Amino acid sequence: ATTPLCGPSRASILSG
Amino acid sequence: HMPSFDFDIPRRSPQEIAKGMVAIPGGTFRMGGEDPDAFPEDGEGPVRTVRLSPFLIDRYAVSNRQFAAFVKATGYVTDAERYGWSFVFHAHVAPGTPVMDAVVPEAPWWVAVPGAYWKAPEGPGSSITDRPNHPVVHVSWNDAVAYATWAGKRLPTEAEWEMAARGGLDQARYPWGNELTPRGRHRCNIWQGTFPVHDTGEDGYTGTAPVNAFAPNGYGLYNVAGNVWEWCADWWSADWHATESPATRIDPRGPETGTARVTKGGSFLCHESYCNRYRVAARTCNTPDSSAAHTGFRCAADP
Ligand SMILES: *C(O)c1ccccc1N
Ligand SMILES: [Ca+2]
Ligand SMILES: [Ca+2]
Ligand SMILES: [Cl-]
Ligand SMILES: [Cl-]
Ligand SMILES: [Cu+]
Repeated sequence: ATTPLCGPSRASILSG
Repeated sequence: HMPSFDFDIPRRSPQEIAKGMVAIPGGTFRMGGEDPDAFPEDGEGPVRTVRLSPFLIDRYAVSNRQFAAFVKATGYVTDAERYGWSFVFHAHVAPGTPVMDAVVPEAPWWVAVPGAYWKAPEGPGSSITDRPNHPVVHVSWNDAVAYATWAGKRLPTEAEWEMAARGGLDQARYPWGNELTPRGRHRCNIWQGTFPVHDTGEDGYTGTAPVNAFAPNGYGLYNVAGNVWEWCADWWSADWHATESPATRIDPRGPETGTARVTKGGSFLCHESYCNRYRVAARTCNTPDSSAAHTGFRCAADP
């Protein structure tokens, strides 16, 4: 639906 | 880039540095891709002719045994150890292993696992005793640069990586040619089956494979496609390389600033139905202190 993700980043899990 | 370490750089001879490396002569190649199915946000295009100075590049991704020797010699602490966790694929987390509730948006198959790091790649209770010659994983871009510097080397630029990975073929889809499994033989370690639900392991592996698995490409490099993503030196962008200039076409180094560094090659998780990113023109990125169970690196060196 959005661009497939192959590289999981530490920044990506920060949410509130 | 200007890193900082707490170990001195040891003296090494040119013959020591070059062991296990191949000398790529100076010349030109056509970098990039024009597959109509490429994701625009990846910036695989344009196809362009790039000239590179001669360089050396590792035949194999850096192995656990090699990384262990670096850590032995230096006391280096990896980013995953400082943070206390790293990303593990869901199917590889042993039941009962404590896990964080963290969610990678769009990618629920990634699990943040306290205590997962290069020597315990699935978290507490796992080890690398049976994987000495597998690629080291859970190494961030910082860790890779630290190892490379200690080894008397550096990371390849994206263009160096791609020239070497293409192995002397002009604009082929994969390192070895245009067919994924020529003659019915698997040539790389990627996913088979239904991602992310079930990996059939048809190619022999449902995790990393030894760094010398499968046949090499025409320049003698192993597992440039599949196995693990490989960190490159460049900052990521989707369009810096669309400009036509000496900076983007002669020994290109990528944009001078950015937020994520380039990764090349695909991994044991890539599949045509999801990312299709094991083609040699493919590219993505990750932030430089990030680490994951499917990401490692190989080194390059100036001659
Ligand atoms: C969404 O666009 C999506 C989701 C899964 C796989 C591919 C793509 N393009
Ligand atoms: Ca596989
Ligand atoms: Ca690879
Ligand atoms: Cl094919
Ligand atoms: Cl398949
Ligand atoms: Cu992928």
